[PDB]
Amino acid sequence: DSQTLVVKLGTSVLTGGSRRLNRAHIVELVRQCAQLHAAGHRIVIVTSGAIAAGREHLGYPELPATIASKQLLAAVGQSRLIQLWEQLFSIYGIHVGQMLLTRADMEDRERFLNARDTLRALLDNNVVPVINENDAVATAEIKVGDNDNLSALAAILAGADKLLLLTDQGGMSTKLQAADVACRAGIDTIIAAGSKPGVIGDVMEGISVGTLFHAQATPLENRKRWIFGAPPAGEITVDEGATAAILERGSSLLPKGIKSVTGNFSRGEVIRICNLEGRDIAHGVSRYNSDALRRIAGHHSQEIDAILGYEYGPVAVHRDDMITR
Amino acid sequence: DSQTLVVKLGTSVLTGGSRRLNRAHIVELVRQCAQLHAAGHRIVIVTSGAIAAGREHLGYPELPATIASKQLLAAVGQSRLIQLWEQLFSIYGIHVGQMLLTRADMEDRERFLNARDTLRALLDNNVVPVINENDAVATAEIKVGDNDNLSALAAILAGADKLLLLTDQMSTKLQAADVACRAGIDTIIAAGSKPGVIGDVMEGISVGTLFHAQATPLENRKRWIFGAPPAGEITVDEGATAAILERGSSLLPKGIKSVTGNFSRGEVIRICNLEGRDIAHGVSRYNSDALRRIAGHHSQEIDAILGYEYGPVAVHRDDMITR
Ligand SMILES: N[C@@H](CCC(=O)OP(=O)(O)O)C(=O)O
Ligand SMILES: N[C@@H](CCC(=O)OP(=O)(O)O)C(=O)O
Ligand SMILES: O=C1CC[C@@H](C(=O)O)N1
Ligand SMILES: O=C1CC[C@@H](C(=O)O)N1
Ligand SMILES: [Mg+2]
Repeated sequence: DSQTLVVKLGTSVLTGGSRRLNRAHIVELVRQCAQLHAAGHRIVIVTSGAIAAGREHLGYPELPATIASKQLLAAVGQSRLIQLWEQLFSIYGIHVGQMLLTRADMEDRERFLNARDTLRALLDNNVVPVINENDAVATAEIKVGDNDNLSALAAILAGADKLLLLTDQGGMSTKLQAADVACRAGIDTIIAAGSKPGVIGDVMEGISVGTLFHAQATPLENRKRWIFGAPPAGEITVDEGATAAILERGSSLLPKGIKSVTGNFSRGEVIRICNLEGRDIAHGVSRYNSDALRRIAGHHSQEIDAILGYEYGPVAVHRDDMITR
Repeated sequence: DSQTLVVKLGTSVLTGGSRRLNRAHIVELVRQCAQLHAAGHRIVIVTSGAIAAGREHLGYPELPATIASKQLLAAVGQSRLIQLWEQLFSIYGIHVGQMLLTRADMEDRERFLNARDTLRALLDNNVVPVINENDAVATAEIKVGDNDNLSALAAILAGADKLLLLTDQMSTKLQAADVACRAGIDTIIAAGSKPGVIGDVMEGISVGTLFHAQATPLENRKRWIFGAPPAGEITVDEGATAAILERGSSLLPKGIKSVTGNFSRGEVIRICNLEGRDIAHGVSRYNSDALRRIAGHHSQEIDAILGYEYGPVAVHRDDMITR
């Protein structure tokens, strides 16, 4: 009976479409979560609003149009944001815990497992995790970049049964991607209006509300779900045949099919695979250092030993360490 | 004339040696900072106490002695902690900004500079950065591992003139003073319970122990290397150890004896002597497999061995910090 639900609240949900966090709207969504919590369910919050909270608290100041500006606002806003969640949940006797992360914290199976553990330890002790991107401390390069996608990753981390993406009803687009990442990991996804009375309870019960996305009948293997989180450390461009081999046959990537290789990356790191078109067709763990791949690109499997002076098997990226599409 | 001070407050300072954060002791220290802030000075806080705040807030629950327990405590505790710093600084009309980080945020020049700019943007706008390790989201492998060392890095990031390590009155404190002192930052170790200690340190009044900034500091372009977590290691000749330590020379592949791990060109690595001691960290010019392949060989052979070449040196003196 007990279930794990991730609720994602983006900025216009939190502000009610104004330039200020709306505590009336938020406390009403907290009340709904509390009700499910009191009933034995596990609740995870993914929250936006750090920058809006900061802008408000500093009195809307003139700032250089720079990333430093946004990060300074998030440093201030995130302080205020977590307070707001803490105070509001405390009305209902519920404790919260702050987690701030980026793709960097999922560049490994190990760092992914670490984040998973923290989050499950929170839920196991009846604390609600309040998750957001670590905006104050991050380069654009390591960020998830939108909270829709982040909440899917959080759903995976939490071993969630459902993901609820609240809307204030491009914005639709990240939501569809999130629904896709989540469903493939075996998690039901619902897009629904934050302003709909009893929305969160309805979703939890199974009452048709918002837009339903069924979890994949047979989900992507648990052991490789962490690859969804990793930021690709470089990109590999690949054959017409290799492309087909990966998308149709679900096969591994042979260096025979590699056309080019961009970036510096090591064996063990996750990289992006592109077709000649330029489209991202897969992410997967590299078996070879990047200087070694440029070297064995185009050559058959039996040749690797002799080109490099060593081998780490015949495959550039193994299907078991790969996520297509 | 206006200055930049980093104040580090560990757990026993914030609790006054009990298991609860002491709001009385803390507001007094905040008052001292605020007085310096109002006079034009730039104040940065490096705070411990997330775990202690967490246990108290949860009512001292019985938790498994695991790292996930510590991480849950930090997740709850950091939240309480940032709230306490904000509430108290606001007494004085001062805003705070939360920054949580690990060595990962300093594994790179770019990520290092990104944090630098954020911390300095906070200060230019009179906001006090409240800095801590990201204990809720981090593996052991990527943490600084102690807030003494963390504050030395924070001082570097901030372009601090002084670092003040507050005590409940040691080795991690001496380590942090070394890092700061080398980066040209005066480090003071002194008792947090000393009346006017923060204000006194700013005025240069003798309180506790002062460690002087290095007469000629480590070059600024390479200070970020104190921050990085080594991505792998190299073990090195008796000859190469001596060239590095005694004559500050670059590292040539000839003296490389072994290579540990998987890493790329551009990543910081650790250099070990044969006895196993850490003697320098420096940016690798070659990937780890390439290094295994050219270890013990002359620079002339690199191109012929690898099929390419990035200069005669495995780790340049310019991208290296010894010790
Ligand atoms: N951290 C994100 C913003 C958060 C976010 O995207 O929230 P949403 O777009 O789901 O309202 C960024 O890249 O600035
Ligand atoms: N929070 C950090 C460091 C805390 C710390 O050691 O500071 P201390 O209380 O020793 O001055 C951690 O990773 O344990
Ligand atoms: O749109 C926004 C407001 C705050 C920031 C965040 O991710 O918290 N993004
Ligand atoms: O000793 C402690 C208290 C909490 C944690 C921290 O430094 O935040 N370490
Ligand atoms: Mg201390």
